[PDB]
Amino acid sequence: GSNQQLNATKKDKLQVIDWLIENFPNAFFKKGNQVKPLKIGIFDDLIDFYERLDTPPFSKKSLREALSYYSASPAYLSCQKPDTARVDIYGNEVDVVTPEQAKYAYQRYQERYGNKKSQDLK
Repeated sequence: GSNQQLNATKKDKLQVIDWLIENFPNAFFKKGNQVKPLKIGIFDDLIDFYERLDTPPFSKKSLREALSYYSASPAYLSCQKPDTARVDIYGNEVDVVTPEQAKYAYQRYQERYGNKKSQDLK
C-alpha cells in the first residue's frame, strides 16, 4: 500500500510526452499502437500543468515539438477514425474528428512512411 510514479526512460523527446501522460491520467496513451485522437489544442490546455513545476526543465517549445512527434506517429495516422468523441485533460467529452479531417492523416503517413505524389490539372 504505497504511492508510485514513473517518469523518464531514455529520449528527452519521449520523456516530456511520457510525463504529461502520467500527469493527466483521464485520457492519454503511452504505446503508439493504442494512441487515440485528443481534444483540439490540448497541448495549450496541458502546458498549464508544466507551469506548475518548481523547476520546469524542457521549456514549452520542446514539450510541443515532442508532442508533435506523437501526433505524427504511424499508428495514430494509420488509425484515422472520425466520429470518435475525443476527451480533454480533465477527462470531459469533446466533439469528434470530422470524416474529411480524419482521412487527411493519410497524407502525413505517406509523406514520411511512403513515396506517392500529387498530380496537376489537364
